[PDB]
Amino acid sequence: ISLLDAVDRTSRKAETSAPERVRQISFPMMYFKEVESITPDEIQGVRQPGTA
Amino acid sequence: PKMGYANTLGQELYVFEYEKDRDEGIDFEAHSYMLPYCTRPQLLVDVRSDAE
Repeated sequence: ISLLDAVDRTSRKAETSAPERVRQISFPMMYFKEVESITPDEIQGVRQPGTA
Repeated sequence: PKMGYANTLGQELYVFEYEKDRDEGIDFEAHSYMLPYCTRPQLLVDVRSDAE
């Protein structure tokens, strides 16, 4: 907040001021659980693609 | 307007330090007494983007 100084009279003796502000926030995060398993059933009797 | 500043050359800003009674704090004052002007106002011309 900056604002413009409004003119006042030397003999009246008057003036201005200014406040201040502070806040706070928080943050959560994301989680991932990629899982996978291998078994002998994927090797027993299955031929490789592209080969005889 | 001050006891020590009367019939004396002015200055862009007047920052004053004052002490509150019985060490209660500090208060400030900032004065200024100025006037910008042009001695040949006929040289100040504004332009507009519309017809006469």
